Amino acid sequence: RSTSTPNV
Amino acid sequence: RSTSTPNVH
Amino acid sequence: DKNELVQKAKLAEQAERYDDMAACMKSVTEQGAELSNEERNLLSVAYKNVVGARRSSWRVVSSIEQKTEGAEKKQQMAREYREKIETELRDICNDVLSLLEKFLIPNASQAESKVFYLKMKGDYYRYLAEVAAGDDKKGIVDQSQQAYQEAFEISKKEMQPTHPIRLGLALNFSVFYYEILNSPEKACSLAKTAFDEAIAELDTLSEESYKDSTLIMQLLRDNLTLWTS
Amino acid sequence: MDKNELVQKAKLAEQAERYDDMAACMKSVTEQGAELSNEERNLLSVAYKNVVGARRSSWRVVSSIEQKTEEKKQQMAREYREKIETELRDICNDVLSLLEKFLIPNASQAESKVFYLKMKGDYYRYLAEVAAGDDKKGIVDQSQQAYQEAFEISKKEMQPTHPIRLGLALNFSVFYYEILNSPEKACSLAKTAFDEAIAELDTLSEESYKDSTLIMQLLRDNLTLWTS
Ligand SMILES: [Mg+2]
Ligand SMILES: [Mg+2]
Repeated sequence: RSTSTPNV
Repeated sequence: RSTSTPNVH
Repeated sequence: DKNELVQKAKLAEQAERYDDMAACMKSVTEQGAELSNEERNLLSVAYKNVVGARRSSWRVVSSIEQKTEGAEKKQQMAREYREKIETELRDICNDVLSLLEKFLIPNASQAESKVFYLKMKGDYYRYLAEVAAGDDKKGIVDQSQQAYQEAFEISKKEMQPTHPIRLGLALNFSVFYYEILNSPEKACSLAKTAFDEAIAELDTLSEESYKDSTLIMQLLRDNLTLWTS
Repeated sequence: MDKNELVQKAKLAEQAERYDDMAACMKSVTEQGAELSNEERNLLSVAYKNVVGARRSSWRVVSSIEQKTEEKKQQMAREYREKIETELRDICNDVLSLLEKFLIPNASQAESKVFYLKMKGDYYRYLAEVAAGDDKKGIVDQSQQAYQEAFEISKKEMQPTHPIRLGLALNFSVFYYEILNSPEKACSLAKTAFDEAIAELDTLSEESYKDSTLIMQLLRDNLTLWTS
């Protein structure tokens, strides 16, 4: 499972 | 904050 | 099908969807037949998770409301939201409490089931007490006390001192004393004797509940060290 | 209620971890028509990311159970996946249509255009994670096209280390890996985005460096994961 942009 | 009985579970 | 509603509850549980989980076990309990104990535990986990999300939101916002000592606009907004959260939290507590009064307590046919459901009744009145102010509150506190006390009496008479459920009852009843009744010395002595009595009879531990007993004994002792701070 | 009251409500809800409340506030702020300030924009994104996030995560769990149960247990898992799926599409369709009606047409500068075009890419990608049928090829192409226009607009108008440009590369690379199944194009895209930013670690500013460096870290971790 790839990681996408998290919350700031 | 005191701890109460958690789920088993 | 009692067994479908129970299989969906376990599914809901794995999906972390505790409101769905709680709705399954709710209608299970309404079929009016005694819960098995895998069932009773599913009900208890569900509502503990559902009410716990509200309690935790309540504490956050209740805290913001105190840190905004006027600051009137922010405090008003925090008060409003607190009260919106309270009302979800009362609906959840009332839902559980009528399940206890209408089905679970009346149908409990064994001593361990009665202690479990009277403790649960102590618990939900305690969650209502955390959040009551004024007229309401004494009645609510009394009811919590009375449920724990009944539970506590049956469990001293029927269960071994290391039984997870008797230990959990002492843990919660002692948290009620300290947190709702502001009686720390009474909380400490309830927790200390429940711990010491379970240490005196470590031979009553069994393979399948060992872990829970040992964990609760640790929580007993951690409250005590915290309360003695 | 007035926009600024709604915003403060959204921040309470966020602090209380009540993300559906949070989304409903920010949705209704958006529906007022005004261009979103960028604190507000971020709030909308956080609310909706957490709201779909819970479904994406339940969907994945109930999907695995459904495919690992060969009885009438499968009928029950299927119905539950579907019910989860339909909530999840309702969340994406809602954001998607807020993006078409308010957010993309109001975007005045490149930065916001890339931000929302990216979001549109994302929400299409969440729908693609979950689509079967003839549905799929359309959803995917929607996603790809939103990303693509965003990508082009960021290569022309943002610096290599802009968090929003970096984030778009990260998610566009994830789209290529996870949706299109093109690991080779996903790697090349992530690797160039990491290299171009890492050569200008000067030029980061105080408001953006934590985000830009964290994204660069993820570009790399993905790179590591995809070369395995
Ligand atoms: Mg993302
Ligand atoms: Mg609890």
